Amino acid sequence: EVQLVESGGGLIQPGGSLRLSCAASGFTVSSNYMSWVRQAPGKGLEWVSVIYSGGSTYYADSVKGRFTISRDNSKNTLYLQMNSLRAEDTAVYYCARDYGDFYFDYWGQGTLVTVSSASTKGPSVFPLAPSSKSTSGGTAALGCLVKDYFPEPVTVSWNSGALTSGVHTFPAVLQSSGLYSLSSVVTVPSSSLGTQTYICNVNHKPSNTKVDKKVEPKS
Amino acid sequence: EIVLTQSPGTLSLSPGERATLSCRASQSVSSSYLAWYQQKPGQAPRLLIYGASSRATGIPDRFSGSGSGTDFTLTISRLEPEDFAVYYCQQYGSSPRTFGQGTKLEIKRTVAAPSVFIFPPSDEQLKSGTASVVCLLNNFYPREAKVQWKVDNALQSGNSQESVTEQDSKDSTYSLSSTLTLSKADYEKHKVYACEVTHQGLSSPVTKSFNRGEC
Amino acid sequence: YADSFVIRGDEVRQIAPGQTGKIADYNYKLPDDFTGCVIAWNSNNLDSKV
Repeated sequence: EVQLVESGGGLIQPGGSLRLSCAASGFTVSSNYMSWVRQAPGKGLEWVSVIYSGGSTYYADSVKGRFTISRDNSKNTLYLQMNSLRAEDTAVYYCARDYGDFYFDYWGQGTLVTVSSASTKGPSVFPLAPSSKSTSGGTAALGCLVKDYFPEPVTVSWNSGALTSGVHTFPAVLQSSGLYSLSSVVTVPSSSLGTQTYICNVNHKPSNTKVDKKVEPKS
Repeated sequence: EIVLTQSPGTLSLSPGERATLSCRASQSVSSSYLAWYQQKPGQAPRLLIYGASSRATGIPDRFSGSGSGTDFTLTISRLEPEDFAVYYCQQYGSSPRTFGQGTKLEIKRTVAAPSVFIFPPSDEQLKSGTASVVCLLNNFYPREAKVQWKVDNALQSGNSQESVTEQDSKDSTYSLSSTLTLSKADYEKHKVYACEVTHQGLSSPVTKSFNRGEC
Repeated sequence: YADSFVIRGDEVRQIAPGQTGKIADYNYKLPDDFTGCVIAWNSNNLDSKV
């Protein structure tokens, strides 16, 4: 019973249309109910739609006349085709296996539905050097500032995923310009300012940006 | 009417003790046709208990939901610290399946003051024509911290942004990053950039500061 | 023809020739063209109990 991977969502201008896919595995996806549920990023959980094992469907009242669900039980793939996209349907969505009383027992992974806005831009990266103003006794902190990007899911790792101690990526901030920005910082013994490798690996998945930036003490 | 309303909305405790919470409807519901949910941030939300009576498999027995009608509770018999998350109530009695808003569960680790650190803008960015001035507050229990930027001793209002991390699963602390954003032109008009942090673990506020243009 | 059963009150509008839901989809089925009549009444006084 390992199942319910999601895929497909992302940057899309309003007025378009998108079919999402939630594939499952190790389960007879025909002989049950599935469902869709949204999660607004500041708000709670709101049910979208259901299908039946016979095949009858229902929807929320706001998404009436707009959104069509379907499935292919030959390939075990649920299809959420959403149409006439408005700029308030911007939640992350979850496919959910359904039982009986309409409990959503098994859950998907999630995929971001983001309405058009500022299009998709790549991040600009700077290294924030370790300094004595950041140094205190045994440790000193250094990091990477990755700013000005629209396509929300972005990741920065330290040394290709090596350092897990002190590495803390802070929540991205949404500026008035409409673009996101964030900064990830890690502390490391002050005896080790420049000694070892500290390269932040920036990857932007909606685009295809991959850049490694080294952080060294100030000149 | 069917609207799920949380009792408190959040609970900050210490582990090893009996946790109890409820969710309140906007009418009496048909008999026990509701459920609970929990949400791990950055993860998928998961099952808690069906029918407010008995929970499904994959869940141990430290937990108990009760109530009838409008009131419907949930009791955790002993606070496991790794169970700190956002916890939801869900109904299925009404013709829609409505939800609530969640309850925050966490701990109040002994008062810990933040490590503070101020970062001047990198030379690369001043080429571009803008200056970000970052100030970091590392590890700290009470999140009710204040970050006052000062530029040449003038308190700066309306050009900063903060964000804060989720309570740390190891030491139950918070960390906060405040960014002050200026133009290159306006940056080059002042000298001292300061970041003054106020917090319960500090007897008087801590200021970390640098002087633009001093190696 | 006379067929008889007991359902809840908040679901009787699932019974029309051409409908949906688990008593129209499962558990029972009408045609779409229809002649007859349907009669229902609450029996909570007698058929519900403590």
